[PDB]
Amino acid sequence: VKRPMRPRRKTKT
Amino acid sequence: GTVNWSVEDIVKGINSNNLESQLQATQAARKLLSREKQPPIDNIIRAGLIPKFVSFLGKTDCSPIQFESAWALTNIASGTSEQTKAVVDGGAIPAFISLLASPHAHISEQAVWALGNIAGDGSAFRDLVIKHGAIDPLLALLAVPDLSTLACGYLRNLTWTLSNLCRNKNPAPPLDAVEQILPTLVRLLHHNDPEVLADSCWAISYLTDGPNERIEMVVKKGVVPQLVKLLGATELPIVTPALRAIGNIVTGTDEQTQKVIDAGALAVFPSLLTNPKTNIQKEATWTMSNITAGRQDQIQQVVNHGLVPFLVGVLSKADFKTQKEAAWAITNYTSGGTVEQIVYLVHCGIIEPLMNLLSAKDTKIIQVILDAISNIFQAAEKLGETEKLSIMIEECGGLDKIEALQRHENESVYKASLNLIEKYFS
Repeated sequence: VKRPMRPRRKTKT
Repeated sequence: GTVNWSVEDIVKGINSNNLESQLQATQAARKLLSREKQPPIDNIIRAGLIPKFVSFLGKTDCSPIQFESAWALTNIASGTSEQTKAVVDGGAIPAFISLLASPHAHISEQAVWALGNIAGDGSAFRDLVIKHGAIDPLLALLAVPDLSTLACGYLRNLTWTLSNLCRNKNPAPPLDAVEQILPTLVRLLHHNDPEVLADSCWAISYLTDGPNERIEMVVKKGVVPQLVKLLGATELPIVTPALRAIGNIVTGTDEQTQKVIDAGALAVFPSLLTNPKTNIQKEATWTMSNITAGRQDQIQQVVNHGLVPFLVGVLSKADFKTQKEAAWAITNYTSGGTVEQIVYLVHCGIIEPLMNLLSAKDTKIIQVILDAISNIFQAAEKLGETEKLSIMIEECGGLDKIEALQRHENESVYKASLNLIEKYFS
């Protein structure tokens, strides 16, 4: 069988 | 002018009944919140200014105060989950969606950025931005014949925000929202900008991290060839999400895996399995382990491309986490391969580095290796050459390890180790 196993926020300056 | 104001002065100006005094104070608040060293986000929130900023978003006759407040709210929403929540609780979401259709491009771009920070908090806010109806106006900003006529930074923010709408699990984004976004997302995946490409691959990366129904939705749009092209890119920020999406796709059905093979993906793996970045090497090995778990004609395609020696090499020397993924690739290879394919694995030199890793201080890799040895011996029986293989394991010092693994804590390790020395005595 198979085995199942990029910034969320940006500030402007 | 508006540099280095106190919070008390900012409050005094915003609470005045003068729109231009309020504009001056909001700019001073934006400059405080855009400093590198500890922006006083919590202080601004406690002063009660978020509701005032939200109302300023709607003053169409004074676009400078729309922009300054959107910038200030963008940076508050970039902090902790409690700080993003304060922005949402103030009513910001519908106000930012209205600003998306502003005739001023710098204000519309700022609304895209703010909605990206809100949706990036997690599944709940992501779905709440979608329910407020953000997708239609977002995609309308990209409905041009050629994306190159848009400003570079405007296009990068739109791709990033969209990727945050594809992100996070438990739950995944709504199916209808994904189907509505994908055509634009695929167009962005063919654009020439490096940052647009990286964030588009991350979006495809997110959409393929789930059940086979999600994988098929992506594969149906025919993005697999373009993913393979980006898989061989020079830029590291593009290769990393490209490989993640390929590895996600090969967790699905054998037919979906075969589309990756047909696009020529295996030709890129000589480099990926020797990449100087530890993370690229591990993810490539993990992907190989899911490919050797497929059909025999797929294992054969792994053989034809010459990747078995590269698995021998990674097993010989790599970071220990990459080595374990290679041990999995071998056991999947041996359990589903033919006899001719299992002996070819021995002719390449798998036995010595496989034995040398039995000295590892990990129980799971021990079990995986031993089960692989069993499958290899079973194929030696079918040919009647078990004597040769047992001699081979002894000469390199593998028997000393197998027999030492008898006196092991884990019961399963002991039983398999004993069963091996009883059947073949090496």
